[PDB]
Amino acid sequence: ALLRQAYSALFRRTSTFALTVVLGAVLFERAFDQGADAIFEHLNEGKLWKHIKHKYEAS
Amino acid sequence: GRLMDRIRKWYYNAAGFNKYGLMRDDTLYEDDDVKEALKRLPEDLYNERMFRIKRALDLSLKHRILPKEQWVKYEEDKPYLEPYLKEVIRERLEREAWNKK
Amino acid sequence: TYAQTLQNIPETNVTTLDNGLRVASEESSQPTCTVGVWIGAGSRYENEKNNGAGYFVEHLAFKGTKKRPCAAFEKEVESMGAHFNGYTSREQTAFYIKALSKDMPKVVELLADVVQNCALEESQIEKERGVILQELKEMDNDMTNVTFDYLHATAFQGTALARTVEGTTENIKHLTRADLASYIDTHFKAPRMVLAAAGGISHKELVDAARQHFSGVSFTYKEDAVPILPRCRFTGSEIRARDDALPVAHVALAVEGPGWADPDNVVLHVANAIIGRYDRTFGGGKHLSSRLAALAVEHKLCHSFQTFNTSYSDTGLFGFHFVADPLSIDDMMFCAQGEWMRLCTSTTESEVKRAKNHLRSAMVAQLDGTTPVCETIGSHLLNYGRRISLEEWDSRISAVDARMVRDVCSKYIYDKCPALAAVGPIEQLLDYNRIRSGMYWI
Amino acid sequence: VHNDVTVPDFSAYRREDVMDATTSSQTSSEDRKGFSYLVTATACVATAY
Amino acid sequence: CPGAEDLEITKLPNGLIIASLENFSPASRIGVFIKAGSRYETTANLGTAHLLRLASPLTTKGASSFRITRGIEAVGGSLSVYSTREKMTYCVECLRDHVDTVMEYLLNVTTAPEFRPWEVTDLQPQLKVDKAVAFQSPQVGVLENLHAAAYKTALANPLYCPDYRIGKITSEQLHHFVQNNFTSARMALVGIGVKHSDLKQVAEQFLNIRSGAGTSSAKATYWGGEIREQNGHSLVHAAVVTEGAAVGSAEANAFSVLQHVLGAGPLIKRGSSVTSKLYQGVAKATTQPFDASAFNVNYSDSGLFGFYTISQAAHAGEVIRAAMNQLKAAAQGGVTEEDVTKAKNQLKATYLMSVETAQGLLNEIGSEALLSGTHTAPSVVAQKIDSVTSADVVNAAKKFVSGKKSMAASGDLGSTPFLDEL
Amino acid sequence: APNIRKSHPLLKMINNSLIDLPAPSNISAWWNFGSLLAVCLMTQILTGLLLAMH
Ligand code: HEM
Repeated sequence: ALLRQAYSALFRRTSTFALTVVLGAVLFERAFDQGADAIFEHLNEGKLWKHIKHKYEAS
Repeated sequence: GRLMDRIRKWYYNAAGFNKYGLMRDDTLYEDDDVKEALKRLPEDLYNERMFRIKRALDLSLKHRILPKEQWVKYEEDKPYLEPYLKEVIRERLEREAWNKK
Repeated sequence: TYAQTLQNIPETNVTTLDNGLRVASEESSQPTCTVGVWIGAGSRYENEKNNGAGYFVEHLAFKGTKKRPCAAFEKEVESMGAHFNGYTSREQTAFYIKALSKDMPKVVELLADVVQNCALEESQIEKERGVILQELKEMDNDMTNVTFDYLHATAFQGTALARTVEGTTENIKHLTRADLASYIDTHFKAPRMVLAAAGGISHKELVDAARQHFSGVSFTYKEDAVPILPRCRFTGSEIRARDDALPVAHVALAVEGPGWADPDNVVLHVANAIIGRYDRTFGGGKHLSSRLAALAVEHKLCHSFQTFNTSYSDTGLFGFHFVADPLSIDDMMFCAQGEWMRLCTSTTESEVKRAKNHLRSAMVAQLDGTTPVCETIGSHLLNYGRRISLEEWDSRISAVDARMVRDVCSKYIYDKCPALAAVGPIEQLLDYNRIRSGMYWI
Repeated sequence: VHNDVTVPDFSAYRREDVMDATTSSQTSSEDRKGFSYLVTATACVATAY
Repeated sequence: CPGAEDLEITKLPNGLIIASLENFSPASRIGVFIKAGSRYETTANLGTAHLLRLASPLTTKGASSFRITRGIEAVGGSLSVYSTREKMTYCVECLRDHVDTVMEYLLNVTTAPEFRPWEVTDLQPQLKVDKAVAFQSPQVGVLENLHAAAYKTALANPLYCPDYRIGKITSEQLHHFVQNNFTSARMALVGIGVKHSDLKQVAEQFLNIRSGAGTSSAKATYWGGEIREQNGHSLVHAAVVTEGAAVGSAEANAFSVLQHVLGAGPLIKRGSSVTSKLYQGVAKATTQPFDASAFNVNYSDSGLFGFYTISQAAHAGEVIRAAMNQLKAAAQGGVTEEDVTKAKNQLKATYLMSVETAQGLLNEIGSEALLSGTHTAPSVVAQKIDSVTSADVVNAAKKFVSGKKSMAASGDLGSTPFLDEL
Repeated sequence: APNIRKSHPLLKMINNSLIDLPAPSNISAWWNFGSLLAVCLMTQILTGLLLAMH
């Protein structure tokens, strides 16, 4: 049972609850960003400079 | 020899709170201990201390002092609160130490 | 010396009768003594339609038997200088007698005649009806009670334990010679009874008297079956009975307890001893060791307060009750909860060491006389399955250390949703939410 | 009298687990709190972001 | 290994008494019994006794108000003062291994008090409370007033400081009261669960306020008046008595029995008392709920005896009257040779059970070692109780019907009768 | 005072106007705008300062 494990482990002791919120915000960010950019970019294929870039890059 | 006595009597006259008719103990800052102590003073000693002070305040507002004749004299200064004050502190130090125990 | 006085205490003899009943006793030098039957029956065993029977019965247990009506029965008891008393709780009824060690056997007969052959005179029932009805109206003015019942009423809402030992008003007004009869026949049975004796009596001469008046042997196996009770469910909630016209307010708060069996009850008690109790006439005043009592004095938080660890077969209530003026309820509750939280987080060895000595003197204090010693035996067997000597207890108590108290209290107190009972001018104490949040962070 | 008072029926509102008046609510306890606390802790992470 | 000890009872040169009895209980219970109380108070220092009782936790020359409580608590111990109008008892309980410790304070509280003005003044408003909780039981209201109407002095003095004197008692009144009454020859150091040798070693090489009888209680005169208190209560309490027997007076064993013959305190939960003539007789007379019993007090130089009735305000007349005829009818050979037989046991019984309590035992051992200096064996008191003739009893009943009565009643006295109407 | 929330000259302010503050049990959503307005204000002032800096 995860909810119980989570409760006793994380959410019970107010100190670890905050500790979870911190580490948890860290992971959440990293992933929420990646996914969203991924969504946004995919939604605009070949329209971004990131895309057309290759056509003029090369010394 | 009498060095400490000379000094004490000196500093006493140096401070000059007697010029206001205050006793040494009348000038103590009222911290927590002093506060309890005063509460234990006998009705009279307390009223006498009260007037003494209010007297000294009215002097300070007027920017005056007592005439030389009325100044409290080093050896006639009655340390009325110190006996009490020391007890208050004793009691506390006891309680204090006992609770760490 | 302590260490030994604990051993030289005469052991408690226990021998069961082939009919299910158990006989037990602690023999002393005492010329006088006490003996009675501790029945494992209560209001918990009652259903919703017979709520109060065990009490209506407690009332007729002395108004005569079949072998001897009222006048005779009473006369016979008084005239030998014996004191016949008893009671009835949620999970325990008991009828015991205080007499000279001599009458020991003629007493056992009496006890027996009471449980087995209660007259239940149709005419005595119509009287005990108006009588109970008054006791309900008198007890209705004892806030402390109106409060613990209300506590249970919500603590174990929707179950048996949520019931008053006196029962409803309808049940009092309608219970029949029948149900009463029934209740006795259904509950007052040997396998669920203990004949405890304390004083100057010979286990022998006692065990025999039982054999003689406690006959009725069982045929089937179901008669030897001690029925297990359907579990009572605890519920974090609150009931607030407001009447600003009351002088002072009552507040009782509690979490669910383990139940007789669980060894933690010991720790729990040590804990309760740390928080202790208080009332405006405690002379220690501002110097009392109990922090809650101290603040109570410093800030005039309450008229009185008490910690309690009410145990039951399979559950329990662990909490506190305070009586206070309408305008200090809040600070009081606040400081109290605080102390609880202090328990789960920072208890010192200094506190426990003392709490232990208080508990030790507390347990010994519960064996000051034949009645109290008999009560302990009657209940020990019935609840613990035997008797636990002061020597045993003392071991279990010296085992507790701060670290132990914190873990146990955290286990039962920390972050739990409690049951709350408030009666009177309770406007200042408020919000279950706020009280709930008081269940965590020292 | 107070003996005639009874705590109403909260079936309409009780959670699944603490609905049976004969089952220790203490077992589903850590479950019911762990959930709500999870929501909160989540809201905190969402906010922290 | 331990067995059966024997109750020693030494007495030093200064007349101080020591009464030890080892019973190998896992807990000791020491106490200091003293001849003091409201009885030695004068119009000048009333209530000073009461306060002295509450003043037990104040700083002593040896232990601080602080250490006295934290110290006795540190060892799961207790400390308390109980007192009559003529006796005071300072006792402390504790596990065996903590006797010596709990003793320091007991010793200090009773012999070396400091009664510091502030401590005292801070305490005084407490008499206001301790007294209010007590007066919650009307049972105690009629009794204060009874002793007043029944006397003119000593015992006529209230047990609880009168109102006007709250806050007016001095640290001096205390000391003087302590210097004058708490003197070696008026004190006894009893004690259960201890070896006599130690309790002795302590008493001598430790106690200081010495030798003497100090103040002498004024002989207790008898007034014979009636005090009435109209207060609205649905319940009227009444106590009609007459001079009883003194402590010791052989004439006491008589009333004690006449007491149990008239009935004194139910023995069956929610039951009617048939062995109680008074109860039974009053029951025939009234209709609604009530209670009536045999009241008996035995004081140094005096005593009280009569009945006490709690009844509804309306049926107060019939109840107190019935209570009377039932006392006269017994003052006229209305006592069976058997009633005397049944009572004789109930008394022997009651007596015996009274000593199961560590408090009860210590109180028995004490009272004797104080108002005598000896321990009357349990079989001696028995021989003394049953050696009471069917006459002695009927006679006691007469002394009541004949003597000058003094009543005391508090409730809606509207329908209650005046002493001169009985 | 026992808890430093009601005794402190400032925490007593935060507390006696946003924590132990007595509020009707039924005030609806149309009662949320007071705080929004407040918040709203604190935000304008913040964004504004940031802009005034350029
Ligand atoms: C009561 C709060 C405020 C209100 C109602 C408010 C409103 C406005 C409005 C209507 C404008 C024009 C915005 C546009 O459409 O371009 C503006 C501009 C500006 N405000 Fe505020 N303002 C507030 C507070 C502040 C404060 C406290 C500062 C900084 C001390 C500030 C600094 C500025 C600056 C620098 C501009 C010019 C930049 C721009 O045009 O956006 N404002 N403000």
